[PDB]
Amino acid sequence: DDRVLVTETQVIRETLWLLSGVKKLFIFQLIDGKVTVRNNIIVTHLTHSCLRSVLEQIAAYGQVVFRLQEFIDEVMGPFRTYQAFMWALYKYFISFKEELAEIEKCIINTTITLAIVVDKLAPRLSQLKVLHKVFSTGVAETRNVVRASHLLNTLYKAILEYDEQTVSLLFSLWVETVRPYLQTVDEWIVHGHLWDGAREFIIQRTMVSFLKPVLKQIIMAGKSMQLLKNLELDDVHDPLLAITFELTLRSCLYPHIDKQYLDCCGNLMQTLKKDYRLVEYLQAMRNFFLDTMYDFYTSIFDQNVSFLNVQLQELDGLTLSYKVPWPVDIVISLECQKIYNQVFLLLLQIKWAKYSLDVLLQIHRMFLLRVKLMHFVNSLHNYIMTRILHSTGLEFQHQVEEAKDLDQLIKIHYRYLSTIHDRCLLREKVSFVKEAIMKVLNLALMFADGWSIEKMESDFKNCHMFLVTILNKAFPHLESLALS
Amino acid sequence: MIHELLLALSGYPGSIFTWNKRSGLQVSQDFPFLHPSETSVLNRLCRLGTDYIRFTEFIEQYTLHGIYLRAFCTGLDSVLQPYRQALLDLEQEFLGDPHLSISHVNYFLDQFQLLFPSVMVVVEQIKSQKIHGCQILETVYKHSCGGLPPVRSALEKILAVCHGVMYKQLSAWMLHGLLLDQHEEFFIKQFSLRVEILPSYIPVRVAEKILFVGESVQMFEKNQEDTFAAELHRLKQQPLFSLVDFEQVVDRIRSTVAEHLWKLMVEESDLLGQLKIIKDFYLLGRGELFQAFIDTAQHMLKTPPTAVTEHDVNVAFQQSAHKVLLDDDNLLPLLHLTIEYHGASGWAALGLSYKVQWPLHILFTPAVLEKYNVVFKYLLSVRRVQAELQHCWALQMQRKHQTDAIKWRLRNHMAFLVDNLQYYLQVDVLESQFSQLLHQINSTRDFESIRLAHDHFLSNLLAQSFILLKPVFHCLNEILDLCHSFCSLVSQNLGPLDERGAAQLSILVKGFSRQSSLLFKILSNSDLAQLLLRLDYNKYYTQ
Repeated sequence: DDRVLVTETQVIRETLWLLSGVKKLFIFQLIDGKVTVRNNIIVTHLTHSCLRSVLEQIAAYGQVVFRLQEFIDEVMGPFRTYQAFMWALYKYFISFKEELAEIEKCIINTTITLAIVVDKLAPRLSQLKVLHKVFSTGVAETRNVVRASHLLNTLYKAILEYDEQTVSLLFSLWVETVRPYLQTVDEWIVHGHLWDGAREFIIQRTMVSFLKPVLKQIIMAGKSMQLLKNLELDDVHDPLLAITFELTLRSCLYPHIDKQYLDCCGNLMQTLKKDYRLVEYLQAMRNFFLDTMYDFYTSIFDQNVSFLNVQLQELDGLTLSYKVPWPVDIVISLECQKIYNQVFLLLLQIKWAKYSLDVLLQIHRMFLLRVKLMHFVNSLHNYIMTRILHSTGLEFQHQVEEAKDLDQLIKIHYRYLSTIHDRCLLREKVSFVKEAIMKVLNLALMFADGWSIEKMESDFKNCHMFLVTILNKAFPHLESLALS
Repeated sequence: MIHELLLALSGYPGSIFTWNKRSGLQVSQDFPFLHPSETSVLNRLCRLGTDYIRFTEFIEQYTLHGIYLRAFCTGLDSVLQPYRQALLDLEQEFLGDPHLSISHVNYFLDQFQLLFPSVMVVVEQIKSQKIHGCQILETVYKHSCGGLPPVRSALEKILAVCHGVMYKQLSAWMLHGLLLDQHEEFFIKQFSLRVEILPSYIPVRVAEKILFVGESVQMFEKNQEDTFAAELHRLKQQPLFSLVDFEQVVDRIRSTVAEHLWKLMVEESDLLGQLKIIKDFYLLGRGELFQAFIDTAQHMLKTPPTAVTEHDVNVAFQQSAHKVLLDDDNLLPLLHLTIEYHGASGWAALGLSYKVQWPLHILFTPAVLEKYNVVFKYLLSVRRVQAELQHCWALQMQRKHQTDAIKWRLRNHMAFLVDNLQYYLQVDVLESQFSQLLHQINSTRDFESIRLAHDHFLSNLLAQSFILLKPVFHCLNEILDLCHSFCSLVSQNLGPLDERGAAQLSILVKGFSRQSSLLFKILSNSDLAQLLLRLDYNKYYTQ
């Protein structure tokens, strides 16, 4: 078997070339993207086999640097994230190849052999092994939004495992890879629009936990900014590094993204006070129903759909609606009108019975049935209007005046109807409790027209006792009327 | 052949030095160029190479998981560094002089034949017993007390870098309230403590100190932050773990947070006011309120309890607080009486719970707030029987207009003296123990004392009031329900005890007087204060 019998120093220059990132070498001739040592290489010493052993280890390192060079090649020859990743990866080799070319200088111009260049390259062959595992998760994968999210999330996970020179590498490799997101996030905030390419961002107008703990403050600031125009963040994170790594350290980035948010949401609410006002639009809504409406209903006591309109502009129907502009349309939604209409219908029936039994002025036996009834309806009316329709109303106004958000203003509002529809018993338990109050209201209609008498108290004393013996189950706020 | 060997000792086996997966590095067979004797010294030398290969293979494999295993291998390369370096030099000398022989290799590597075979078993114990977590910081320490100086100077380095992990986590927790861990390595896992993983040389005393200084931050949600970071970092530079110094940095941190916590626990959050609320209602401090509540909510509790009585009393208690001309919408809805129903007289299940606020949530746990309830159950009973008993007296004098009816007061007064003065030693164990609890507060600036002074104050009440002492508590209990029968007997009628009442009257005196003297033998530590009052006129002395 013939062999080439290469000299000694030649091998080192080969390895320096291979680790540099070139191809077509007399040694380490790759075949299928996998570098492999030749078979006829031999030195005067090392019995032709140890050489195949020592080269095999360096060959394993060539694979790590050849595959990466193939990756950078397939990017040069608008993803805007891999470009930010390769530029970080490529930036490492330049600071690394200088350490290689420098060694070759001391070869042409001190003795140097194999066992010396390897030990001299220990803090490099260590840092290189990490990349073979970090990049292995960025090559094993089809959509552009899953290939970039899964990559950027692998870094933030791989650093927390390493929490020193290896951490300085991954960190400097991280910042240059999150630069695209940190740009569009800032750009979306101040410029009020999301400028994405190939739907790279996760919000396609499956999530990286990097920015999750503050994500809610982003979207609620982005969309809020877009509704304002119709009426350098990365250069901040880096200076923070100048003045406990990436977990508490990252917890100091958000003050840059949170105070910026606080101005935006505080700006929309500020301009919403006048100029598409809301506080005067909201109060008048709950004012034109729930005086003015006194004369309106009295005309209905003594029909036509146009007759009421001229009256308003001056058994269970009368659907009322309102006109809402666009800046407030999102607050007072369409399904919000019905709830406001719901409580308006029921409220009038109480005003009806209360006014029907009050407008007028065994013969006198009817009066003992008047006070026994006029008081009861008067008691219920004092419960709905005063201790419900004015308690939550007094609290609601004290809450809206501290609105600091587009979203929470909907919640504080939606937490006003869905509770006022519960205290006023209209949602559930209707055929169990509410019907009792409904059927006794028919006594306010029958007794009003007639102006049989003994057969009313037998019914009245029954249904009223039926009312208390049913409501006795008391959920807790019902006791404010249970006294009578 | 020399450069051939110096690679075999590096981790690269060849034709001359074959490699076997079980035995290790060894020479193949005889060779003409080598002397037939030198094959032995090589085989003795290869005992050094087999270690380094099995070392670096384990180091790369990283195998089990955990930071304390990652750091061990990270440090294991540091002690191995002089071996690599001292091998590079052998190339230098041999390159110069062409006459050296293998015997010179044996002289240079003498110490390494002594360092590896001992540190090897340290690795073998790990891979053979699944030593996971902080238990490594003891397994390596139990072998650090060896006799060989180099071995002692080697493992101490590994322990010096392995402590860097704990020192990283320890400082991250004692000042940021969170523990950076995802594999349950730290000895902390409402948090708790771990003992089956806690180090050996670390005492439990400081372990308790750590568990408190951290939870006091996580619950709590300047210059006292950075300076301690420099202290913790300083210990990481120490090449020898000195427990005598580990405590001087922990205790100062402990005293500072405790001093800071005491400031809030008393000054900003008024504990004295809250304790004043507890003494009044739990311990019947405001007895004038409970006599009216008992006066009203009486008939609705002698009947067995049902699902409705729970609300039938909360309104009565509310009717009571206004009936004593006390008006305060604060702390009035915070008191909610409970009825232990469905898991029997109604009084036996009565109780009072307290929805504590946020700051005192740490001082008043459901445990300590439960022992308070037991005192309220018992102290109310004595109050119930006393108020009931005196009403009978309020009727005897009211019954002034039988030679046997006079036996009533001759028993009533006896039942009175034993019971009325029994409510004494109560106003003199409450107003004495409480007066110490309030004094231990305004004395020590530390907060740790309060958690112990208050805890000891509570244990005394259970001990002083004979609640825990079973024999006396099971004899006086018979005296309690005894008066219920007697007082009822006088109230269930308005005439002389003739219709089998006298026949029932003489029943209890045969038991009461027996129960009376039975207690007397029990008393004959703390009973001296009680027995002195009953024995002032020496009536029991003649008994």
